[PDB]
Amino acid sequence: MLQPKRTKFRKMHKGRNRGLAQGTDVSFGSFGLKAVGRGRLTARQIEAARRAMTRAVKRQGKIWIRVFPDKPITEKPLAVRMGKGKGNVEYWVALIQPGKVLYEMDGVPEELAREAFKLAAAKLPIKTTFVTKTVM
Amino acid sequence: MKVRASVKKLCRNCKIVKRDGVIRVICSAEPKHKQRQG
Amino acid sequence: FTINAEVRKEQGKGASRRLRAANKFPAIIYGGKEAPLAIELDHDKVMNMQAKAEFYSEVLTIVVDGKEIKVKAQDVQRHPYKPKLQHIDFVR
Amino acid sequence: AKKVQAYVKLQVAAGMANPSPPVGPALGQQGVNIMEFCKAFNAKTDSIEKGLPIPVVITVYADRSFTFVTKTPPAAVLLKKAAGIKSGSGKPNKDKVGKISRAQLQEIAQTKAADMTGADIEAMTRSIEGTARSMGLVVED
Amino acid sequence: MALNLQDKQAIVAEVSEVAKGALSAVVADSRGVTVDKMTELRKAGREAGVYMRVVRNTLLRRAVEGTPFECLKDAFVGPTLIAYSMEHPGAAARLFKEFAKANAKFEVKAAAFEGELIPASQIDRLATLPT
RNA sequence: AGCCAGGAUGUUGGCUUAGAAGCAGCCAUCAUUUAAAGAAAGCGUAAUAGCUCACUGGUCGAGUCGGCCUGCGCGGAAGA
Ligand SMILES: [Mg+2]
Ligand SMILES: [Mg+2]
Ligand SMILES: [Mg+2]
Ligand SMILES: [Mg+2]
Ligand SMILES: [Mg+2]
Ligand SMILES: [Mg+2]
Ligand SMILES: [Mg+2]
Ligand SMILES: [Mg+2]
Ligand SMILES: [Mg+2]
Ligand SMILES: [Mg+2]
Ligand SMILES: [Mg+2]
Ligand SMILES: [Mg+2]
Ligand SMILES: [Mg+2]
Ligand SMILES: [Mg+2]
Ligand SMILES: [Mg+2]
Repeated sequence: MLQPKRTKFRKMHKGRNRGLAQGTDVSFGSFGLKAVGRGRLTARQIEAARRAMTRAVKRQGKIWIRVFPDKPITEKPLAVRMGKGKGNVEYWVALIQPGKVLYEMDGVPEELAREAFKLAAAKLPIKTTFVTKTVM
Repeated sequence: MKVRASVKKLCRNCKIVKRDGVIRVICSAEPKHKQRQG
Repeated sequence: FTINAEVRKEQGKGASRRLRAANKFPAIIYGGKEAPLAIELDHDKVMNMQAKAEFYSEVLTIVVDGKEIKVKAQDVQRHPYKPKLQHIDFVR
Repeated sequence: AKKVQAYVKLQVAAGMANPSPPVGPALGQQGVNIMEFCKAFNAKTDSIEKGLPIPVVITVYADRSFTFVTKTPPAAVLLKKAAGIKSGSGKPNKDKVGKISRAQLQEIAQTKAADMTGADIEAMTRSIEGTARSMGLVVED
Repeated sequence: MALNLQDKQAIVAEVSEVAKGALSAVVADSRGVTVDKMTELRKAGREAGVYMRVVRNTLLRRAVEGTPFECLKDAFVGPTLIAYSMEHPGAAARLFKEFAKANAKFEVKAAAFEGELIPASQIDRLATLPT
């Protein structure tokens, strides 16, 4: 389960996931799973979607994970009143704008790629699409 | 039959039909693949 | 590898979006001692053109006001998620 | 010549007379007896060689016994003593298992011409060579 | 199927064989076997080699497009399946009879062995050839 | 698109000798005869056999399988 190995601050503000993404072009691999929708991916979802890819394509191929959490989400326990401090950090999330490449893949066929990204895309909350690395 | 919300073409002989508004997936080989809705 | 393209008159955020929402998109031609030239052109052609690998290497001759200008596609702006072009920088 | 009545190509090493674990029920599936593939089976086998698998036609009739004409042993079983390595295949493209040249396989090709079907010798040569291609033996042409 | 060029190559290849040919013979396996394949075509190897293109494509306008240019009588042969077995070495070779002889030797049927064109004749079993 | 057709002899191929036999897994993924045939996409076998499809033939003979970009719809859709 992905998480930052040590941070400056334990608890972070909620903020606002706005604007377009920056990691838009397919840089490393040949193919990629681009996020069409807006949202936020947990540390579990990324692992679950990675496991669904890696197991589909077998030992062969190479996979990247362009997104990383580095945003702690707090949650207040059950049967607890409001106030009396900021809640405890439960899970870690990566904020995903539209256009953001999530996963990238290399060393596999185009036919067998799309099927591997469907299995991952099923695990994720955000609506996704397939993108190929175009030369410039 | 099944009444799942995401019916799909399982085998080769499976065939999609829209009867009375509802989408159904009728099959010749296996009656297991018979499924309604969605 | 030949495309007809109109000269731009309105240019900014209001014009560009109005243009983009009309089956076209803005581009620009520049290079050498001459001044740059802002160039409106059709989307559906240039979308089908970029599929070929020669597009981002070979010389294109863009037709403007009768005159055919020789250029190479230097830089390009993809639309974030939808498969469509926003803008092209044509170096001379 | 009659069509498909009950003929099947099936038996292990022709030296193994009366096979019960290897074949057994298959050759005694029809009205033909188990004893038939033992006395009559080794009549033609002892001429050529033992410890060698070889096929034969099993056109069964309503009389008792069956008419038959033997053919020829298959490609890779011949490519053991001929090839060298007892093991054939495993990981050819990932790891070349062995190798054979044209001169041997071309010479071995024409000896089966009674059974083999083609035009020229050079025609079936690249076939019966080819049978090596597919054992992790990239043909040394 | 591939483009008009690839289809034209196949017919224009067949037309050139009629220019350097003579006798031909029909064959229709309406219940063939591939054990038969290697008798009538095995024969062609026993003649010499690969060149003997049987080209079974007598479709009303496919091999009958090449007809107008070479031997117009073969247009009427079009109906029912036929193979234009074009020969090369030896004028009026023994390849004509072998289709009729193989028909008896386990081939079910053989187009009612109607024949093609040397004296512009019809269905005739002819042993009278140069040998 | 339909429609009587074809769609191989060795391949029981070596393999861990209990079998993998076009099709559990290995990889190779032959080349001939040639209109064509992958040493095979599926079904069926202890494994074979066998039946289909790839392809190729001949008949009727004209427009047709598929993917994005989207305009509106359809199901998903149960409470007192
Ligand atoms: Mg770390
Ligand atoms: Mg702010
Ligand atoms: Mg930023
Ligand atoms: Mg940057
Ligand atoms: Mg329901
Ligand atoms: Mg239910
Ligand atoms: Mg009803
Ligand atoms: Mg300004
Ligand atoms: Mg504005
Ligand atoms: Mg300059
Ligand atoms: Mg709508
Ligand atoms: Mg309702
Ligand atoms: Mg409800
Ligand atoms: Mg409900
Ligand atoms: Mg109800």
